[PDB]
Amino acid sequence: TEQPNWLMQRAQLTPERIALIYEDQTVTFAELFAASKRMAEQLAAHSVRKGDTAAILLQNRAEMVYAVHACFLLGVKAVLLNTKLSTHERLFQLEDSGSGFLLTDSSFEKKEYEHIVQTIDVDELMKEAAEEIEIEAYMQMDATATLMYTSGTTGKPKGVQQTFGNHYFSAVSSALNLGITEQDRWLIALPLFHISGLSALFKSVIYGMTVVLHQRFSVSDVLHSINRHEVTMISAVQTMLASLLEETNRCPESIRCILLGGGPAPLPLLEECREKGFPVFQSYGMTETCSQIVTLSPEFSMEKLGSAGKPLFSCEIKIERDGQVCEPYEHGEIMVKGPNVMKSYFNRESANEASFQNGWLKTGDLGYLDNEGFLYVLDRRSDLIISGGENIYPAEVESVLLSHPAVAEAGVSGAEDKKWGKVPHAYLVLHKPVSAGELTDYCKERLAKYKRPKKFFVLDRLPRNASNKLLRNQLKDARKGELL
Amino acid sequence: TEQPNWLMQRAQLTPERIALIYEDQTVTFAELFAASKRMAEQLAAHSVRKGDTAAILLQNRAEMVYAVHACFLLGVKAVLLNTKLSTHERLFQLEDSGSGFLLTDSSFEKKEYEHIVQTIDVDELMKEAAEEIEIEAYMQMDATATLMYTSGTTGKPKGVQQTFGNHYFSAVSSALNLGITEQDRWLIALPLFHISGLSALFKSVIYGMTVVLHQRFSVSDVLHSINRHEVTMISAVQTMLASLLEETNRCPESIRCILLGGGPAPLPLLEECREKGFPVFQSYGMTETCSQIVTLSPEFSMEKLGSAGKPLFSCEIKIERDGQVCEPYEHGEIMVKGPNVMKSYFNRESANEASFQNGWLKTGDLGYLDNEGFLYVLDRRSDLIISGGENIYPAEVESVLLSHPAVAEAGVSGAEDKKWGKVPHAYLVLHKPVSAGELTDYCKERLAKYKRPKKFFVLDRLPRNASNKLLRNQLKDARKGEL
Ligand SMILES: CC(C)(COP(=O)(O)OP(=O)(O)OC[C@H]1O[C@@H](n2cnc3c(N)ncnc32)[C@H](O)[C@@H]1OP(=O)(O)O)[C@@H](O)C(=O)NCCC(=O)NCCNC(=O)CCC(=O)c1ccccc1C(=O)O
Ligand SMILES: CC(C)(COP(=O)(O)OP(=O)(O)OC[C@H]1O[C@@H](n2cnc3c(N)ncnc32)[C@H](O)[C@@H]1OP(=O)(O)O)[C@@H](O)C(=O)NCCC(=O)NCCNC(=O)CCC(=O)c1ccccc1C(=O)O
Ligand SMILES: Nc1ncnc2c1ncn2[C@@H]1O[C@H](COP(=O)(O)O)[C@@H](O)[C@H]1O
Ligand SMILES: Nc1ncnc2c1ncn2[C@@H]1O[C@H](COP(=O)(O)O)[C@@H](O)[C@H]1O
Ligand SMILES: [Ca+2]
Ligand SMILES: [Ca+2]
Ligand SMILES: [Mg+2]
Ligand SMILES: [Mg+2]
Ligand SMILES: [Mg+2]
Ligand SMILES: [Mg+2]
Ligand SMILES: [Mg+2]
Ligand SMILES: [Mg+2]
Ligand SMILES: [Mg+2]
Ligand SMILES: [Mg+2]
Ligand SMILES: [Mg+2]
Ligand SMILES: [Mg+2]
Ligand SMILES: [Mg+2]
Ligand SMILES: [Mg+2]
Ligand code: NA
Ligand code: NA
Ligand code: NA
Ligand code: NA
Ligand code: NA
Ligand code: NA
Ligand code: NA
Ligand code: NA
Ligand code: NA
Ligand code: NA
Ligand code: NA
Ligand code: NA
Ligand code: NA
Repeated sequence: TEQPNWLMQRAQLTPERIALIYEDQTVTFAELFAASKRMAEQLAAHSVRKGDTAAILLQNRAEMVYAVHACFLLGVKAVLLNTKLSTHERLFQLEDSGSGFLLTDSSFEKKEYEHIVQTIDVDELMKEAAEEIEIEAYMQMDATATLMYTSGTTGKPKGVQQTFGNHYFSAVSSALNLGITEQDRWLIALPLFHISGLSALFKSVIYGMTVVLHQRFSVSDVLHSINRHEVTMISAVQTMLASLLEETNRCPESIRCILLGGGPAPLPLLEECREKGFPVFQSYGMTETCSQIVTLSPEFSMEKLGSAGKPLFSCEIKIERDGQVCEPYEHGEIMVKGPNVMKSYFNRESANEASFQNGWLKTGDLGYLDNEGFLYVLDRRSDLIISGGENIYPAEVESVLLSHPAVAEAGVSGAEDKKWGKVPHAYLVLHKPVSAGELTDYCKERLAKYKRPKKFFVLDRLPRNASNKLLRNQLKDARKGELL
Repeated sequence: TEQPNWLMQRAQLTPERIALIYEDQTVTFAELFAASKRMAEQLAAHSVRKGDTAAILLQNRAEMVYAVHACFLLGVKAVLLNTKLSTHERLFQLEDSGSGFLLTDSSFEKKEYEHIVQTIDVDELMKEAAEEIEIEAYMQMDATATLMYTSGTTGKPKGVQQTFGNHYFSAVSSALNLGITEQDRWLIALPLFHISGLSALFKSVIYGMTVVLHQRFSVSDVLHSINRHEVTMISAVQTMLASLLEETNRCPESIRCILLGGGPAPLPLLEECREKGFPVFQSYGMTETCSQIVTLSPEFSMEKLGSAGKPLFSCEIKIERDGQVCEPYEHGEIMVKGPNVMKSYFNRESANEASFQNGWLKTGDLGYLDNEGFLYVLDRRSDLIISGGENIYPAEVESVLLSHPAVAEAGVSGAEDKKWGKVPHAYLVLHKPVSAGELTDYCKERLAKYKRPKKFFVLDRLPRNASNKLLRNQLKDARKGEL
């Protein structure tokens, strides 16, 4: 039911191995444990207690890694907050999560949250003297470690409860797939508040593996960093891979694995990677599976071009239509099972009842398996738009648009975008005139920037079925004029 | 609480990868699943059912690997029987384990067991037709998978219940320690009825890693096999490692890990290996921990010469004397904890209550930790003698000798042996005269060969304490040889 705290044990086993490279900082596992314990002590001095919930609002930096591990050492659930969210969106997640604290810095406006949580500046925190404490030396496998918000298919996002067990089994299953060696170093230049970034921190302490952390994604900085630090592994979404290939015709020699996730990739991009020797491992995974659950090796990437691969060891996938398992090549809903699959959504009784069926999690994605068991994900959802690896839920954007007094009806669907894959376009029935710039300013207060419509259209009515349900995939074809 | 059956999932993921190389013949993971399922179907025809217990009595053969997996596919607990045991010793284990079946072959005299269990000849079995069955597609993590007998400190061995989860976590913790890559291949020339050998079969399906299987250990054959099959990992006890160093000064280029376990190694052997480039990983582990739980990397093998190393990831160790915490360098009993530690001894209420203390397992070994947490095991037990990696329990050998009519008292202690490490010597007080030859003939029927006393001594009395309990460490003084 319990394991020794991974950072504590890692520091005991290999104290001088490098845990973290960030800018001009190198942090050993010993140093990482010491800094996380110290930050835990300082958090306890600000009244944080075992069983509490603390939200983290930070850009990628060493202090963010300290904060996550400090929470674990205190027995505190960590809520990772997307830094691009508006105040409005963050407030809901702070309240819904039951957070009592917000750990952030001066680059965010802490005063807007003071009425709901105690705000703590991590940089001021680390300057304070505090009494030493006895850390939580064990992680309970079934305890919720981290909460991440996703799947706002009805308008409001859901908090995914990711257990210590989930994170352990994710890391172990990935190691069994990719192999692990002492020379491996993993470069993370995508947000630590996504499980794409955060999972590398757990791989780091479980494997004893250096993570090279970047705050932002810059292709040239990433190429220099790979060279300087002999990076062997890197995670990416397809926009990042596309940017890498636009910069260089050759993959750095030390790279043995580019873990590609977070949405569909254009097939010409994957073919170019294979042609030019980029070792791309396409994968299928989500917040709810604590990162990858199906992954595709480069050796099959052209024979199975279009496939996400096979389930990781200990994990399972099946395709069902209305409760009937599908034959090979028959389309249906992707359902997943494994020790990396989340406990449940936080305080979403109805969603949990709907989403789980006899141990299996319904993903909401459509796909099929071929005759060898390889998964093919079909880009068919209209309740989800993926832009640069960021999920956008039409229901959330539509809810904001509908709240405007001039808007009578609202539909949002994804338009093709060469750089981002898909971007949201808005389709509106108006009571009164309103400009695109007016609505954009209105969305700016309520939506992260990547969620705001890139184009607006005005219609007399929206396409709906006999039950009055919006048919989002039919919005692009309706009679409309562009709204200026 | 459950995982897909490891062999079934591995065959789904990498069907054409080589699972097993035996007599230089190859079995893919697809072929291994097919053969294990076929054997499971044939066992079901013989009325083996989910929840039964089946004992396995086989030398290292491909069919033994099939039998273990077939048991899992049927939901049947597998009791691994030591093939060197006398019929007498095996009958105790068949009855104590609750086995309903014995899977063996014609190299053993199955007729001796048919009054306790239904005996099945694996070779005759594989020739039979059988209906298809629905296999157990899942392994329950806390269900007992295998039983192995050990720790006969009271005079009879105890069956260690090893769960599927125990074996999974052993394999995962070892991979995190050693690293894993697609090119790894592991050679097993150790008995599969010990966890030293058997654990490689679970590593094989969890990692997708070939096991090169030898029925016996001969240094020449092992060296040729390593080079023929590009073996990168090998398991050894110190007698095997010493034999290797006698036949070659150069470690084969492909070997990256020699996992050494099963008892103390002579320090000059460890020094010579590192001097000559043999990548020896000393380890401390036992049946009760489903193989290694502490291991020492070659980078520390000189600075920490004499150490067993540090605990594997997820595992813990502490040193306690009389229930009190021991500071670094203070001697005490080694206690271990982790997800690879056994469920319990089977039907040994008193031993389980004594051996487990607040989630920790008492090992019966003495040791200390240095100031960096490295474990030093102190060779001080007199209730256990290790001969070529085989555990021998003085209490068991003494019980056999005591049962002889001419023997009034018996004490057994370990004598130094250049080849085996320690061998048992017997110290006797006799009612009537009896020769060493007569006593050896009597022991042949009741003890595996390596347990039989290599020398016999006669005494008027044995060293005892106030409570009249034998003091085995004092036996060596003093006596005359019995011929
Ligand atoms: C793609 C990223 C890196 C782009 O950010 P960046 O700012 O560097 O882009 P630039 O080219 O420099 O231009 C900046 C302009 O572009 C706007 N912008 C930035 N991001 C977006 C966006 N997503 N959509 C639309 N616009 C965007 C900026 O506002 C700016 O605009 P201007 O002011 O100039 O007009 C960055 O977006 C990024 O990091 N994306 C990745 C997020 C992510 O990690 N998603 C994965 C989430 N899914 C999971 O975590 C589960 C699956 C998973 O675990 C995984 C995923 C990937 C890889 C591995 C795994 C795994 O299983 O381990
Ligand atoms: C040492 C071995 C290989 C010697 O056997 P072998 O038959 O090859 O010896 P020879 O010299 O060739 O034979 C001549 C005669 O020698 C007699 N004999 C054989 N063995 C012994 C013995 N142990 N003691 C005394 N005499 C012996 C025979 O009578 C033979 O006569 P013939 O009949 O041939 O004419 C062999 O004994 C061996 O394989 N030993 C190892 C057994 C073992 O696996 N022990 C480990 C048990 N412990 C564990 O499993 C837990 C720890 C663990 O898991 C581990 C252990 C080691 C490595 C790794 C791990 C791990 O953690 O994964
Ligand atoms: N290889 C892939 N192909 C297509 N879609 C993907 C792939 N990997 C992930 N996705 C999508 O990304 C989503 C992840 O959402 P989340 O992790 O909840 O932010 C999944 O539910 C899929 O819809
Ligand atoms: N590195 C080591 N040094 C000393 N003794 C060991 C070592 N590894 C294993 N052992 C012994 O082997 C025993 C395990 O035997 P078993 O119960 O048959 O697995 C332990 O209790 C120890 O006495
Ligand atoms: Ca599963
Ligand atoms: Ca094992
Ligand atoms: Mg995420
Ligand atoms: Mg950029
Ligand atoms: Mg309105
Ligand atoms: Mg109105
Ligand atoms: Mg073959
Ligand atoms: Mg089971
Ligand atoms: Mg013992
Ligand atoms: Mg031999
Ligand atoms: Mg355990
Ligand atoms: Mg158990
Ligand atoms: Mg009881
Ligand atoms: Mg007698
Ligand atoms: Na530092
Ligand atoms: Na606490
Ligand atoms: Na270079
Ligand atoms: Na078909
Ligand atoms: Na199809
Ligand atoms: Na669904
Ligand atoms: Na797209
Ligand atoms: Na119109
Ligand atoms: Na045989
Ligand atoms: Na199956
Ligand atoms: Na009992
Ligand atoms: Na007890
Ligand atoms: Na006695």
